[PDB]
Amino acid sequence: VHLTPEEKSAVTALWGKVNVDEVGGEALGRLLVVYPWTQRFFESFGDLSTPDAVMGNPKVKAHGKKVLGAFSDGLAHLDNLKGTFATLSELHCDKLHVDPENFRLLGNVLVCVLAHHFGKEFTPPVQAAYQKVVAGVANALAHKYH
Amino acid sequence: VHLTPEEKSAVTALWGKVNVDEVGGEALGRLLVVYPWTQRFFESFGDLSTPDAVMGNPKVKAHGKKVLGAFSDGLAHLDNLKGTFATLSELHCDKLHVDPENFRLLGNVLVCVLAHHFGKEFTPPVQAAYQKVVAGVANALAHKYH
Amino acid sequence: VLSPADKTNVKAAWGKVGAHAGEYGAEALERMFLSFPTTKTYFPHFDLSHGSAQVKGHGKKVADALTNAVAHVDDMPNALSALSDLHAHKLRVDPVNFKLLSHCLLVTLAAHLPAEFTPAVHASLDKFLASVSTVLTSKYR
Amino acid sequence: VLSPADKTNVKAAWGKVGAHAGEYGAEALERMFLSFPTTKTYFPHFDLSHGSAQVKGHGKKVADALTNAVAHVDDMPNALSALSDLHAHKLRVDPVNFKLLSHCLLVTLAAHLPAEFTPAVHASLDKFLASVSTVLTSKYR
Ligand code: HEM
Ligand code: HEM
Ligand code: HEM
Ligand code: HEM
Repeated sequence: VHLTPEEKSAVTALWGKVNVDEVGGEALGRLLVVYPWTQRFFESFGDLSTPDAVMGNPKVKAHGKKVLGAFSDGLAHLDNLKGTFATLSELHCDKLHVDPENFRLLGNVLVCVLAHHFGKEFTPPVQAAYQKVVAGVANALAHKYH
Repeated sequence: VHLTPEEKSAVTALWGKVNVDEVGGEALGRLLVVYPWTQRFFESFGDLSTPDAVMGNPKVKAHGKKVLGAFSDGLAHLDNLKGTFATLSELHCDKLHVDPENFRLLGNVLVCVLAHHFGKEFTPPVQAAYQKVVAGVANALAHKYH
Repeated sequence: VLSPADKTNVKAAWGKVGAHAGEYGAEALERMFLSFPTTKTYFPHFDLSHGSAQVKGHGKKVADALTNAVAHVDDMPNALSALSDLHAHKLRVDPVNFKLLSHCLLVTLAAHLPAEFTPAVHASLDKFLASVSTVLTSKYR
Repeated sequence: VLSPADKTNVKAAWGKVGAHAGEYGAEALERMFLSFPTTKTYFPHFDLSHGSAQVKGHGKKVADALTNAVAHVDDMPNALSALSDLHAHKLRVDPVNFKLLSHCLLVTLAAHLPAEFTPAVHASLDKFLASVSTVLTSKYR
């Protein structure tokens, strides 16, 4: 959607070294802890009282694995990003009724998590790149509405 | 963009009884008073210290007359709304560098002004209609970016 | 923050409401459900027609609350702390909605009190409703 | 609001920074200008290259400020009221920007203190930086 050669590759560069069974769950988890009102959407998952309860929830990390799947996916289809999420758009839009601002939120915490594991490999030029991806991914899901 | 028959006409219905040399200036004025940070963009207009200074500024109300012109305009081209503002988009986007959230703001205060003069003629069904227009008008200007 | 003038203007205009407060309350509610449909999700069991007494009745419930908050202005985190738990911890309402109810609450006051709705007043009620929202979402920040 | 634990966690982690505070400050600044380019409009005269001493230097200016606010936590509207006038009334900065600097400030603290950045801490620094922003935009509400 704008990624220039290096960015294009740089983004994909890290993504390979990404422990798929960790990051997904950790991102979905922190979101529920830092922004409490998003818990309203996941009653069925059970106990989300203490931050540990959240982080130690099988369903939470099991579902989180599905969210990164969506990024890995759209990350491979930057051209038609505004159409890869067409269904998840309709879903989160008129099925679950989630305010779009919330998409922005999850986008940023993912950044926090990536920067968490890749310590010093996560440079400003990298963050800047990933910020664009994250932005398109969110912009896509809200497309159903507008 | 969604206006159903009655809405379509209802919107245009009021718009005719709209004193063009008042509303434009009154809406551009209130915006500067209620949301102070928007003054940063209009240094050249002069004194905008007191709410009276704002409301009593020839340039303010003279420019405000141009803003309603843009609405009257796009109000007549609901089909291709996302193309009528193409230039104003490029302008406010990479020329003036205005954050889009700010388009939403001016949209709402216009509503307050219309409801102010049409007192009881401004019914909920009407407000609901105008809210959609305003939304598209804003969504259009930000299109340049995304 | 609410400087002195602010809380001063607020009183006068909200004073000018009086018995209408209940009516204006329901009007506000109605305007919201209609303009921003997404908000109806929080009131499933409700009858949302035009006359609806639930709305007419819940319209007064909210009105009274604002009145009380206008009263105990110099201390809202105490006067409203009962509603905070409800709206924040029990119901878990998306913060953004509070923004939409404030807008419609202003749209109504400027259709019935065009004599009072001046840039100076308009600016004060916004700051006021702004605070009241923060207070209600208190356990999110 | 900042419950007790909050202000407690904040201290520990911000304590774990120390001499790095200045460094982290500049890093945050750089990360912002790069990711959200629109923000560069407020620093025209500036040299924004990688080494830039203005940035390196302004990076400490901001760091110290946060430190001070960490200190006088139980009273920020007083300790920061000088900056409020500057950022709000003199410079008139768009509120949204403050959101962008907070995000980058967190991205940095989790790349240098992965041992400290836990969900519980992460959650506290957000509430904190949140307040500090409100304080700085004070004369807008
Ligand atoms: C870019 C961000 C997001 C992505 C990529 C994403 C992706 C997904 C995916 C793939 C599913 C599962 C769909 C399926 O298996 O058919 C899902 C379901 C769902 N998402 Fe997320 N989501 C996003 C943001 C959010 C946000 C912010 C919320 C709201 C707090 C949310 C709430 C939900 C809910 C409630 C479901 C249903 C879960 C269930 O009962 O299985 N999502 N999401
Ligand atoms: C839907 C909302 C808006 C519409 C329809 C609109 C329309 C216009 C129009 C028609 C012009 C004059 C262009 C010309 O004469 O060639 C203009 C200029 C401008 N607008 Fe607005 N505008 C909108 C929102 C805003 C907002 C929210 C800001 C930012 C606070 C803004 C800042 C400006 C500035 C600084 C100029 C340059 C004025 C000058 O020096 O002549 N506008 N706008
Ligand atoms: C101006 C801000 C608000 C005030 C002053 C306010 C006030 C009230 C009051 C007085 C009640 C309590 C009735 C009782 O004691 O049972 C109430 C209930 C409730 N409010 Fe609000 N409210 C506000 C904003 C909102 C918003 C933005 C929403 C979401 C769209 C909302 C959703 C509800 C719901 C669903 C209930 C429970 C209704 C029931 O089942 O009885 N409120 N509110
Ligand atoms: C974490 C929140 C922030 C804090 C703690 C903060 C702190 C500071 C400090 C300490 C100074 C004062 C230096 C002096 O005394 O001359 C300053 C100046 C300034 N800040 Fe910030 N700031 C914050 C957010 C922002 C944001 C979001 C922007 C806008 C992108 C911004 C733009 C500026 C500008 C342009 C100056 C003037 C620089 C000059 O010409 O000397 N600040 N800030």
